[PDB]
Amino acid sequence: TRCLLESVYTASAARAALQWLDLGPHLLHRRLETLGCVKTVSLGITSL
Amino acid sequence: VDRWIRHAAGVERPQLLDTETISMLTFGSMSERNAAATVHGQKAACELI
Amino acid sequence: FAATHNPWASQAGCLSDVLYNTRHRERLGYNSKFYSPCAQYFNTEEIIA
Amino acid sequence: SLLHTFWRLPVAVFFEPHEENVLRCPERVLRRLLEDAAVTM
Amino acid sequence: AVFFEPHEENVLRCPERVLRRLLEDAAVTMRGGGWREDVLMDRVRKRYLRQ
Amino acid sequence: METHLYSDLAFEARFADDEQLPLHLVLDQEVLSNEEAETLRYVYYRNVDSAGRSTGRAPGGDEDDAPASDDAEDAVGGDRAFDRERRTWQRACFRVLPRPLELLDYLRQSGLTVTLEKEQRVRMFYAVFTTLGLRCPDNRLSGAQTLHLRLVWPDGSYRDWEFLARDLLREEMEANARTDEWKGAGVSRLREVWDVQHRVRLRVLWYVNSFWRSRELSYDDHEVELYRALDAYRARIAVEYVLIRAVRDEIYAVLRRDGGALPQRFACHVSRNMSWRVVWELCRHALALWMDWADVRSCIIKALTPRLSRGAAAAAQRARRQRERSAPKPQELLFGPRNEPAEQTWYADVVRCVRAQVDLGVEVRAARCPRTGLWIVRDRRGRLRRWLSQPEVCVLYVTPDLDFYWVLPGGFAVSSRVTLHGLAQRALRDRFQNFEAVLARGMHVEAGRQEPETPRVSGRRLPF
Amino acid sequence: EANIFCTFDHKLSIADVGKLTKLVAAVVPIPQRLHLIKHYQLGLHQFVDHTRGYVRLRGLLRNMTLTLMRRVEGNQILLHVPTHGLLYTVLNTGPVTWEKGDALCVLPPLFHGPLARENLLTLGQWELVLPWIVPMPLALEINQRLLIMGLFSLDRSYEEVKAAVQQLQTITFRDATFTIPDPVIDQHLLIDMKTACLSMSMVANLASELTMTYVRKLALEDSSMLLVKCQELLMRLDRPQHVSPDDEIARLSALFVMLRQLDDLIREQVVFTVCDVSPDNKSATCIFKG
Repeated sequence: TRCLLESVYTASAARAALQWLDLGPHLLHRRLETLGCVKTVSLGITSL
Repeated sequence: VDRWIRHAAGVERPQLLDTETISMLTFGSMSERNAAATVHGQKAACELI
Repeated sequence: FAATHNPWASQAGCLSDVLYNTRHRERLGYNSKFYSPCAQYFNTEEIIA
Repeated sequence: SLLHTFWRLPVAVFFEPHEENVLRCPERVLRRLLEDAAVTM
Repeated sequence: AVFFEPHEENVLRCPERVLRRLLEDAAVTMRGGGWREDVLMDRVRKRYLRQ
Repeated sequence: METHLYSDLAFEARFADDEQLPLHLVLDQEVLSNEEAETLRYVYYRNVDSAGRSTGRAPGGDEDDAPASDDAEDAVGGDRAFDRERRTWQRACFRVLPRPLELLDYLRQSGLTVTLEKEQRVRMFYAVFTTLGLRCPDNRLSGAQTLHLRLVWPDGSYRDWEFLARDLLREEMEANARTDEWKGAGVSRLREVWDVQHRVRLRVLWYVNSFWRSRELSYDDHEVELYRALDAYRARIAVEYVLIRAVRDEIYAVLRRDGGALPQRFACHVSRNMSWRVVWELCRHALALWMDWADVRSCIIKALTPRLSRGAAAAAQRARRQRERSAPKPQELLFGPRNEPAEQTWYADVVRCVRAQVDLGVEVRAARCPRTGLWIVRDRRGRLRRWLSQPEVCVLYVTPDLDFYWVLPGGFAVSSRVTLHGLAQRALRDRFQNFEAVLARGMHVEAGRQEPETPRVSGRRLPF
Repeated sequence: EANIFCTFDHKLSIADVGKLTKLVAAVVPIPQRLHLIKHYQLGLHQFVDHTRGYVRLRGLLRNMTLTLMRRVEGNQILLHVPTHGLLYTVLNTGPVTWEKGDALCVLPPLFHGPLARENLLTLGQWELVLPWIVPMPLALEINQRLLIMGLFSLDRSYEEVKAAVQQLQTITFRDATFTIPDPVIDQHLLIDMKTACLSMSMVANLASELTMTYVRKLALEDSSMLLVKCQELLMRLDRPQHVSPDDEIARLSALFVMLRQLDDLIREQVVFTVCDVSPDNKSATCIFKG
């Protein structure tokens, strides 16, 4: 599933997030805050 | 030779950019600011050899 | 009915194809915000589709 | 003869087939093996 | 019970250096003879001497 | 009968270029087992002269000197010498009759007419038919010429039987439609012949209607030519054992180089109150016992066998080229494709001093365990074999490269290399070069797929 | 007799019987000409096996009888086995180009190249894979290339045969591309190689002393393109005394029966001859049996 769901995360912003998850001198959790769950998407180019 | 070619080209140094803002700049970022005045409009050019 | 009237700017792997086809521009690192007007003429992995 | 360790304090184990234990031959079996290696040639 | 853990830095020092001297003296008496080529060679040469 | 006559006419056909005279042979249960005879794929055989080089390579000299060069990228000489060694052997004809039989009875059931000097009741468990052509360079023939046999099973294994041509032509030259005349004339005598090592005998046939009988070759067996042919056979055998000599002097060098304080490179729990004078003494007593039991079937020979392959040298260059590169640039990781050493197959020499039973060829899959894990040695089934706990063992580990570990009980190890620079190259190939698969019946055309069942021309079924 | 019925095990939803009515005047191989068969002996999936061989499939497909598909009724499908010389309509599914006046025969489904894998009738553990209906030039080319690729691959290491196969496995015919999945050495393949070697050597014995040296005489006289192309390989190989013409007649008659026996190893029986084709190439009328 790691090679599977990476093959759908191919765009630039996804791998940019993957880079920013490992390009810190800190650890992960102090840079992470939770927001909740999505219930409706609008299919834009910047999707609402 | 990079310092000399920046002096001869007019564009200054890359200002020792942050190692995280390179990912910003490859993600996409507007860098070059406006001029002081424009009596014509926006500029446009490109080059081919 | 010649072969190519600009052999420095047409082959897969020339100067202009490595400068303006967006795949190699991503392979070198570039501002995506900068509009390059030759990108519409060298995007050969998009007009091929 | 005695080893030079890194940790000052030894620990315990649980006898898995995964943790690589040292030999259990307390005092008689090693004397048996040295007598063996003496009389083998 | 009582077991140390496998680090990298933990070593085994020399066994009062006389047993390593015995390894060297075993090497110098191993050097003369014991090739294991010559037993096969005189076997086949006595075979072709007997035929 | 089926291969003898055909390859006789075929060597009559091809006699003009390479003057190969046929040797019509049959084997038995002394040569190989019944299971090995049921699935024998094809046979290779090699003509090698009294000087001892080859019949495939160059007459004077070769690009196969400059002894070993101790490299990884070429690692023998590259694959041109592998092409040479493929061109040495020839693929002779081959036929198996896997059913118990009497041989003279079987030639009586065929059209062949048998007459020997005295009736020798030969009875064996099966039959495999093979013909060999030894190449006389001129019309004349040298007595100290020697042969080679290779028996190939589809797993990739091989067995080498070698012997001189002196015992093949000892009594024979001293006494000395075509398919219809061949049966009417038939055989003159049957002769068994051992090899050079007396480990296996095999029987040869002699037909009077062969074209060998009318060639009128000359036969001479000079003693100084026999003296050098055993010397060439000496170096051919010695390629396996002086390599074991090269391992042992490396240990004695590095231990004098270190000074007796050897480190740990393997994960073992230890115990400080256990004595270590007893452990050092069992190092010396068992190390010589490994040399007493050295054999070609060993770990250090199995370490070399993937390196002497076809696609080994270019892939070995691809290994360092993947390592010796720059770190991936920030422009690379966002738009380049995804970029690729988890566990490796090691081979092991397990010696045991309590019972003097030493195991030579052992598959070991070893990998770096986490949290500064030095090394841990599992089996093919994740068994974590746990011999190196015990006081009774000592173990030697080799890599697919020439890296080398001699490990004491308690997992304390000696890290060194394998030096083969004293070994020449042309004897390093011909003993154990990894030979390639050649396509036969039931083989897939493309290189490797789900392979079907074996052919197995056996006697439990009918042929059909 | 001719009308045979095949029942099913699963139930029928509307999409499955719709896909069945999409297969009116299709073609499905049946064994034994049984009057009633299950759907497991239907089609080809009972005999398909990857990494088993293309040649054994090409053999045993030709031995099963052929039928057409029409008149679905529910929990049964009617198959009408065709008779000799009668005019039937055939709906192809193998996307090869058809033209009028052209002969047709049946090959097992070589995968197309994108691996479309269009089962076109879905079940759990069984699919109705369809036989290809291929015109005689392409099928004869497939047979000839399979025989050549079988003959060259003997006593060869993997590299040279791989370099020759990656070109030789491809084939075009009216802007198409095909490969051959399971080309393995089989016992039927080896006995056909044996038959080819015996027959071709018998041709080699039955040549007269003028028909062996006719091409040298033309290379002496003329110089044409096919002359040079034949003479190139011919040189890579390297007045009439008595003319009794009846002996040349008998030699050529023996050579004719030997060339027929050689040619039969690749050329099958023609099992369909078209009459007219629809321009969308999805159905055509054919006058032969199965």
